[PDB]
Amino acid sequence: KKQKQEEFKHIAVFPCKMKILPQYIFNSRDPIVMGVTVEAGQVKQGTPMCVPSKNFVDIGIVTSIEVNHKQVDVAKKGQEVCVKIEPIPGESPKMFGRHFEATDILVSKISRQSIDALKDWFRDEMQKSDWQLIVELKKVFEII
Amino acid sequence: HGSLARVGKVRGQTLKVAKQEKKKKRTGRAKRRMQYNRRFVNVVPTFGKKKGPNANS
Amino acid sequence: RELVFKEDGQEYAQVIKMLGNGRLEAMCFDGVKRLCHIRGKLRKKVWINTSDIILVGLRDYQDNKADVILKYNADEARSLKAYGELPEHAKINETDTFG
RNA sequence: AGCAGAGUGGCGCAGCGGAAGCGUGCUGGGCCCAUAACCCAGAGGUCGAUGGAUCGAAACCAUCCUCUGCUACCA
RNA sequence: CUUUAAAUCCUUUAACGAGGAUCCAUUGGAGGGCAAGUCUGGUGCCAGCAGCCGCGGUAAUUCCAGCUCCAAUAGCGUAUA
Repeated sequence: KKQKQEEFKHIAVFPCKMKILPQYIFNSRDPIVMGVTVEAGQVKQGTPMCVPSKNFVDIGIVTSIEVNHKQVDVAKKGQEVCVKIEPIPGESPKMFGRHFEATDILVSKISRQSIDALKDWFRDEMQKSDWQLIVELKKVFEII
Repeated sequence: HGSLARVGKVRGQTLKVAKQEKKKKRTGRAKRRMQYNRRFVNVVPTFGKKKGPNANS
Repeated sequence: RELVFKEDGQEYAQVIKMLGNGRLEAMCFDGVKRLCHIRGKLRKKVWINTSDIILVGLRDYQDNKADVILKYNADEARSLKAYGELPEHAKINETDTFG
């Protein structure tokens, strides 16, 4: 089970709804280091991250999550955390205030294979509220 | 209908018709005697085409 | 004319990409991509276009191959979407015959 | 926190004093048994905005707005 | 009774031992090759048949069942050398 977690952990994108704090901004691009509250779901390291309000633009993948200078891997609902975001190589890096602003609600860019892995193998680790977030993002991401 | 991949549907939805209580057919030597009589004894001189043994016109 | 519905093993699907050799893949309304097949009554009589609502049969021993039964036109697809047999978030994209 | 490039028909673009255009796309008709090619017509323009230099602005200037590329400056 | 090391098996022989002689003969096939229904119901290119040609599209001489018929017969069908 631990080995299968170790191969298939790169595909499984955890659901999340996570909300920008105004003026808690510490970096703008490469990396993006920025203090954000987690409104719903849970954040895991390596998550592909995106902005729905600007035609599903991608900002990159996260690298390190810090809760008051402590490297904490899992950021759960109700916790105000600092997230370090690295842009995806090969694409244009994104700036703050031009491609996305503080009023945007940033969500995790889930995929259909991630949904399949969460439904088939990660049935234990997801809540009913997390499954509702999965369905809500699936209607947002227009995935049938 | 149901589905296109329903297995054994025509065997399962056909009507069941029971068997009929028929006389015991004699088997062995006297069956050949009946065959010989019906073929080469009761023959009638006909014309044109001879109908088959199962010609149910 | 009539409005045929689903059954205990028959569902609905929408065509994603048109495929050669008399087959296609269609997006079922359960989150599973299924490779459908064109019915032998549909091989030349009527055509199937991209992003159309169709009735699909299933196998009870596997879910990798499927088979298309019939095709819905625009007005009856809108009427069945209004009834509720189809999800509201499913984009029918106004499939129709042009002129 | 700030700089550079661009803003003209749905899309890309020429473009400067005596001048709303080009390729593609859309609609109607013809040609053909039908489609493409071809032929005949039409629709779609605040030339990003304001103000000035001017007899004469889409153009010369100043400012603002929007998009795309850049200084690396944080848990 | 006989056989045989002793039995069993066969032969002989008492007594019982059949009428719808229920003491009940199966295996394949019926379009052609290849002997034998353009019979009756059900499905409608679905289910299936088919060594090869081919048969099924809501009147199937080929599918699934009933009756009749055909080939060999205590035997018949299938796969491989």
